[PDB]
Amino acid sequence: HMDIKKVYLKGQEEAKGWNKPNKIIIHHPEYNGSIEGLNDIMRSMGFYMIGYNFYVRKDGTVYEGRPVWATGANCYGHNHDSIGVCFEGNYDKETDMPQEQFNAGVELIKYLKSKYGINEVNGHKHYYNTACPGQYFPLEKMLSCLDGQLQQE
Ligand SMILES: N[C@@H](CCC(=O)O)C(=O)O
Ligand code: NA
Ligand SMILES: [Zn+2]
Repeated sequence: HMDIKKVYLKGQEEAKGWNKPNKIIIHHPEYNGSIEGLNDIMRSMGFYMIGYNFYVRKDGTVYEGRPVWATGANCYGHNHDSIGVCFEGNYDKETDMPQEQFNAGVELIKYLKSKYGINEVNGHKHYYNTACPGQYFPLEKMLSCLDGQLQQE
């Protein structure tokens, strides 16, 4: 399977709780930089570690964040039923997702759909009063790549 990079995240020793995911929730953080930076930023605002389970970089590199076995902090009301996938950038201002990042996102979500037997994938905005993952995020195109069987519909 694809390379999922494993790095030490301050706070990951405090992972606890439970999660039975039946959905994948797509996010942006309005942030460019390393997963370590994002982890440290979220630890400054009441998270023990990064709220997201995976981070997909502009160059298509994928990092493991919060363990999926642990209680999540990616979406209010969905901490025990979801996988949070974050895409590097600010897609409320950035008009163009690099194709390397888009393809890595589809690869990761297909792999997770396979491992967890998950149907439902959508933007944060589907589940909560937010613009996340941003007005310019190619969300319908990405969901199109994930539902190939729809071409025979
Ligand atoms: N510190 C908790 C979140 C608590 C909260 O958001 O109120 C966590 O990182 O899982
Ligand atoms: Na880690
Ligand atoms: Zn979000």
